Amino acid sequence: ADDIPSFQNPNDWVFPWLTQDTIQIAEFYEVVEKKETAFIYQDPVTGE
Amino acid sequence: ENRLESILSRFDADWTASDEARREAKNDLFFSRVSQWDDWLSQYT
Amino acid sequence: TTSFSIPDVGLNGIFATQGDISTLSGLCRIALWYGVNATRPEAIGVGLPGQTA
Amino acid sequence: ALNEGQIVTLAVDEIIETISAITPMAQKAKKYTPPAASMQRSSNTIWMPVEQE
Amino acid sequence: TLAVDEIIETISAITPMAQKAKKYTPPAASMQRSSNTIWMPVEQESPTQEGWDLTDKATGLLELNVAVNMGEPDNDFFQLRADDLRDETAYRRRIQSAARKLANNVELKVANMAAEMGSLVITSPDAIGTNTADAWNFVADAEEIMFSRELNRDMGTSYFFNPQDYKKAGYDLTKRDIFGRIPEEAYRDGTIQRQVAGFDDVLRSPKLPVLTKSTATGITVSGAQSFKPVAWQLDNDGNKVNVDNRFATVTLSATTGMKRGDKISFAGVKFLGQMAKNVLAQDATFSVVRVVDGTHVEITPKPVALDDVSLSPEQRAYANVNTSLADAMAVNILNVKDARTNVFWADDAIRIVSQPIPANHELFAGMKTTSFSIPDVGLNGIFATQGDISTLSGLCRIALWYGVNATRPEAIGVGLPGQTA
Repeated sequence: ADDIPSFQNPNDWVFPWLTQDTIQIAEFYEVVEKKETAFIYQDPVTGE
Repeated sequence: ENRLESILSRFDADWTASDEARREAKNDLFFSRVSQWDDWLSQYT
Repeated sequence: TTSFSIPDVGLNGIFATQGDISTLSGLCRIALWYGVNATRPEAIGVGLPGQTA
Repeated sequence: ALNEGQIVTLAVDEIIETISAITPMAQKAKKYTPPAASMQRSSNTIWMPVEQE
Repeated sequence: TLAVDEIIETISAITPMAQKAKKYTPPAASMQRSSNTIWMPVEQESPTQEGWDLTDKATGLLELNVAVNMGEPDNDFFQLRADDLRDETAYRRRIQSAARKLANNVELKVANMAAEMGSLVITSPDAIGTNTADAWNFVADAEEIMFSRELNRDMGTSYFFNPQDYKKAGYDLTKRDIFGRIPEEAYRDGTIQRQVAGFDDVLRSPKLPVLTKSTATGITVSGAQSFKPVAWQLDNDGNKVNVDNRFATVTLSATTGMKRGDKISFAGVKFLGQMAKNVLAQDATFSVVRVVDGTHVEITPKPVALDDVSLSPEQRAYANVNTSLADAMAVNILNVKDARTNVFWADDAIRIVSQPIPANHELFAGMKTTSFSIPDVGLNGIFATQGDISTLSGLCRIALWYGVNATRPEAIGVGLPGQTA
């Protein structure tokens, strides 16, 4: 928490407003599609 | 090569691509919610 | 024109290009408009070491 | 030997980075952004009040 | 008065040579850096010795190369004005006239390059209607010289007549007092045949250039000169720079009256068999490519001599002339009269290097650029338009970038009839 983060501020300086917040951070989601290993077990009850 | 470099390159591409639509949308939200008079150069002269 | 983002500092500029058909050339211009203003000079300070007469 | 063949010149596109700068001062300075076309080249000044004594 | 948009069509051209020549489009990214020139190797020739004890006699290797580069764009810049009603109907047809003009210009460049760099020369002492089957003899001479030199003709061969000599050949065919199938075709139409005397395509090309007579006389080689095959040489900085194989600079007594495209032949040198190195009975013929200085010229088939003793064996492997230049031999001129040329070649000797003009980039924003196909010939250029700051006007530019290269001047030929006087 000591290192205050900064990012591209998405808001604009609204002149008639006393106070605007100054802490910004970003959450970057990315999706990767790949072929991963899958195991075909045998069910001790029935089926696989 | 830096992971941050790649992330920020993608973010900069998207940010500069969706610029005018975002600013028009922000203008519409302000016009509809705060004030219909965004005449800020005047209003002070 | 289109927007142009700047690294490190959180500023946005403008990126414009133009094409000339006579000479088959192109101009590219990146412009950045900002102002660094010190609203409290009494709060800004300066340290000067080794100030011997 | 004397393989007096055909000579070319190669250019590889693995650049050699040489410059690496930092901007702590501009990162620490607070960035304010007026909306869209708030102020033009002619009039861009702004007057802000000072806390009353 | 009533203008009536009923176009009186007036011209109609054709571009056989340009539509027949091979086309090459090297990678643009590499050709930007390589100064718009690229190098291509040449088929290797091997020296040969016979004996049992060959110690200290092991030859090296040597592979020659040729350089192909490009010229300057050929544009059709013109200005379009709305509010005219005469620049409204004229523009639609100006675009088409521009396309036809560019195709014609490409064909003209191809024909001129072939005619002024064709090393093989077939000269005749009179016109074509002088004797019977004289046009056949004219074509068969070219075929015979190609066969004797043993030049690569797998891709094909082609002979282009001008209209005058094509008509003379047809007249010769019809005068025969016998009508089979060939005389009846040459009667009903002007065609002689699609294949004559072994060539795979015998056409007539209206834009064949005329090779003007040469007023060069009394010229001799100035000093003995030995030309050696090579693939590169050291520059002033110690770097190795490649060497073009299709040129040789000779020092003459006086190069007055010569010009680009003069056909010459030194007295005493003869063609070889290339592969077998057997001496032909024909005089070796060369073509003047450049008149540099006042006592030097640049002939296209480098005269590597067979009997040269300064040639290392792998260099002597490329010999195409029986004897070098002997410091006083007369250089005879083969084009003694003005004559429109008939041009024969192997189909893989002329190429048309092409490049794009990337005006669709983000840099050229504000001007609208599309592709533009040049008809007949297989070439693609740009068509760009951009309006003016005001006044409801515009500008149009149709551009095309190419370069006509003759990679095998020894395989390109020229036919000069009526070379008397």
